[PDB]
Amino acid sequence: LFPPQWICCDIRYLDVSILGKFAVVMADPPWDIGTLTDDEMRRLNIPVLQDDGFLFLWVTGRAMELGRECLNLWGYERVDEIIWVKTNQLQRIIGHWLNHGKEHCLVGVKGNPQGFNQGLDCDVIVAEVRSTSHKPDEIYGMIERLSPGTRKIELFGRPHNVQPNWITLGNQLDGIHLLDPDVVARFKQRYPDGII
Amino acid sequence: YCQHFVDTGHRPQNFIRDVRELIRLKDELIAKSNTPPMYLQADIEAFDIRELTPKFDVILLEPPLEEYYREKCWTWDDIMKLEIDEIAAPRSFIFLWCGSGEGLDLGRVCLRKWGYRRCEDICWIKTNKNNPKTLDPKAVFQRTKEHCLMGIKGTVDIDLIITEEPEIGNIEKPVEIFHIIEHFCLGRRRLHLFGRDSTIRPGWLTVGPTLTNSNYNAETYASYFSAPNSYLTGCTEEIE
Ligand SMILES: CC1(C)CCN(Cc2ccc(N3CC(=O)NC4(CCN(c5cc(NCc6ccccc6)ncn5)CC4)C3)cc2)CC1
Repeated sequence: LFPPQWICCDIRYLDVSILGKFAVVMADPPWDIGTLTDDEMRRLNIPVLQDDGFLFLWVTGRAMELGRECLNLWGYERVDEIIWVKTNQLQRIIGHWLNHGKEHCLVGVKGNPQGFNQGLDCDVIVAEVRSTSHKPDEIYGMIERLSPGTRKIELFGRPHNVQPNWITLGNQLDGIHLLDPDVVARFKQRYPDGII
Repeated sequence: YCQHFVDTGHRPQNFIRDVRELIRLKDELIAKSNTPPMYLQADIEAFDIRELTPKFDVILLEPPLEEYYREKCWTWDDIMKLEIDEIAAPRSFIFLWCGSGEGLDLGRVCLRKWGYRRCEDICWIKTNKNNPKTLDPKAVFQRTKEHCLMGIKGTVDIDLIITEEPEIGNIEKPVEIFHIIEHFCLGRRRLHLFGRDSTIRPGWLTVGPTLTNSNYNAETYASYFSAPNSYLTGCTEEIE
């Protein structure tokens, strides 16, 4: 079901096996740099979400190393790394040793994905800082061009993150909005009373 | 700008613009404090890293990665076996050029193997204004930057360098990295491993296989940091 979908939940406690398989996973975890401890992040059931496809993992500070650990633990190999150069509306550039002009997004591959358009975009995003702590909307166009029309899932999204072809998970979303019939079935089956 | 690059071939970084005038006094203090340039031809695979004394406050390490010639290359296997911890001062800094491939992972392994924690990830973003290639097999995206990892062991500037992409087969890294390093004021024993004739610079000891001349003498070099000059940051006045 192409339109946006989402599930308000605690990603720690949600049985993500009901969601099926995705060509792309994106996550912007609240690293303990409401957060999750390092063990909670290692323990996330990321491996069930894909057989063949890509993981996009925002990191910062010491999560640069921790995110690499999670990414490998979860079964991915890091094959690219996107940086977002943060600018204002005049295209000027806006840990303790250096001021941070950028944010990093790790890119991991699992399995053998086929039919993706690798090489269409480059690994640098230049885009205005919208609100605080928001990631740029360009990442979704980059991800659509790499894997058009496929199912994608975002972990730790917020209401502004919901997009067509995407299922957004986060505890600040308004309720449970699901349209994909296979998903609605397994959801009803695993949660007959509608409470995670 | 991501749509635009897809449309035209202009990397998004082509449209960044513009890429506290006391920085000049600091730069002059750095210049007065700088040791004479010293340099040594040495085959670093075969060279006993240890002859390089005294212990360094800063190490800039620029091994010739195979990916720099996608148009002797050192593998991360070779690099990881360097005895960098043997010549680093107990409080010291490393700046490691990692490229944009496996280096971003293998270079972190090296930093931990030699005893450092990564504290900055300095990113060299390459514009292509003057020419709007062939990807790594594993690549998902087109690679337009290189990473220089900053490590610390023991107890003004941005983390971005923006220049135009060098001509094919030019391996030089932007000289701006030296400005970032020197502006940290981390001490005066500065070593550049795998530098070249073209990177020799005041305040630095350069050691690399392609140097055509040497002037290095360990006793002469150590005399620049003998008392009362052992602990200068490189950013204060000369001791009278
Ligand atoms: C591109 C960047 C610069 C963007 C910013 N990032 C850093 C960053 C900043 C902020 C946030 N977030 C802020 C926000 O408000 N929400 C979340 C965190 C909470 N969250 C949860 C959490 C949860 N379980 C734990 C839990 C639940 C309840 C009580 C305790 C613990 N389960 C479901 N959703 C929903 C989304 C996102 C994420 C990342 C870096 C790169």
